[PDB]
Amino acid sequence: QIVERFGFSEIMRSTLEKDNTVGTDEALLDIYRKLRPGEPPTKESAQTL
Amino acid sequence: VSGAAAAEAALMRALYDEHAAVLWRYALRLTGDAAQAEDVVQETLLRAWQHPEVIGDTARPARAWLFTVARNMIIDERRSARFRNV
DNA sequence: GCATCCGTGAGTCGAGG
DNA sequence: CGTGTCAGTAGCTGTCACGGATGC
RNA sequence: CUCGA
Repeated sequence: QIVERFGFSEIMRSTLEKDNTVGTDEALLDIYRKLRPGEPPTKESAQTL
Repeated sequence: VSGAAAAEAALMRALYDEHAAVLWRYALRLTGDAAQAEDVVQETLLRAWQHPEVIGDTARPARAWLFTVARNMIIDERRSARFRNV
């Protein structure tokens, strides 16, 4: 669905390609460890904040 | 044996990795001084090590006992010595 | 081997708060 | 003194030129 | 904070 919405631009195709991690429960923990470091990252502790 | 004394050190390092960063945030709101929150965390986990009853039951939340020890430490700081000088 | 980022500097004097 | 169910900053970027150590 | 040259 991301390619469906931002497909008309090549700068967004290069963004999803150069991306490091993929997954709904993966980038949610990636945000958790950069926002609230030092804490155990749970799929629902990041879903909460 | 020597591994029994090292299992106690790996147990303290375990509760550090699950409660220290969350306890620092709690003391940070009650004091507003980050350098003071670090002092409350060290003193709270030091009393956890001195009380094996809190580290015994893992089925019981040790986090709640920490927030209460830190709360009582912060209000004691808020008495006479802070009153005049701060 | 080079783009990044850190740390440095940014008029003088005076009045009352 | 003892402490024990959720219990989680404010604030904020509306500076910039410039040089060189720091770093992928 | 605000003002004077």
